[PDB]
Amino acid sequence: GDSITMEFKKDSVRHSCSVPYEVKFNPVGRELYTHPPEHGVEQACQVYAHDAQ
Amino acid sequence: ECNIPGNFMCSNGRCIPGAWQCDGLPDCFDKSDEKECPK
Amino acid sequence: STEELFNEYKLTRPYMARCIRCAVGSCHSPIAIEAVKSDGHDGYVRLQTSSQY
Amino acid sequence: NTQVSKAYVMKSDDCLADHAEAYKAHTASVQAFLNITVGEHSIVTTVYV
Ligand SMILES: *[C@@H]1O[C@H](CO)[C@@H](O)[C@H](O)[C@H]1NC(C)=O
Ligand SMILES: [Ca+2]
Repeated sequence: GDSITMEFKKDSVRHSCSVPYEVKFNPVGRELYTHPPEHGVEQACQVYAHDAQ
Repeated sequence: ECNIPGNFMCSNGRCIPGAWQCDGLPDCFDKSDEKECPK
Repeated sequence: STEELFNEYKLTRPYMARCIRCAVGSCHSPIAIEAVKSDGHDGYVRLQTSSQY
Repeated sequence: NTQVSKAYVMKSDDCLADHAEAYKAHTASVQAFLNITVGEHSIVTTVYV
């Protein structure tokens, strides 16, 4: 997408905020996909760990 | 493997946040993240 | 009324299948879509899911 | 451990209505519809060429 919008419901009218930032993730490998396939081969990549460590 | 590292492997092989390991919620859906949890 | 509405549903039962992404990673969920057809000219989609309703 | 995978190709369920038909044609004949009036005799004639 072209921008990121975040929102949550308060005890009243819902609040939202949009900030301009270029979001464009490079597909892993020499094949340009939009979503990961059901099946494929395992290749090395660099990703954000969710671990709080 | 999964989002290395932190992904505690469940009994069914699903990956959960390591902050949800032993947090009192059934995130694996088989209770394996909440079993054997140390005190 | 008629077996088309009575349906073989009584014999079948919904089932589960693997999705590529279930939000945070893959999972064996009944929502899994087996196939999608897009031959209609009016823009309607015919999705075949692993569950029944 | 052994995991056997099997797959095959089958016609789509939509093919019955949405399909192309390949024909071969030759030796064409022409059929014409002439309005012929001969001496105040108006008729509608369907006749080949
Ligand atoms: C010729 O054909 C048209 C319609 O096919 C008809 O209305 C008309 O009366 C005909 N004319 C003569 C002279 O037969
Ligand atoms: Ca948990």
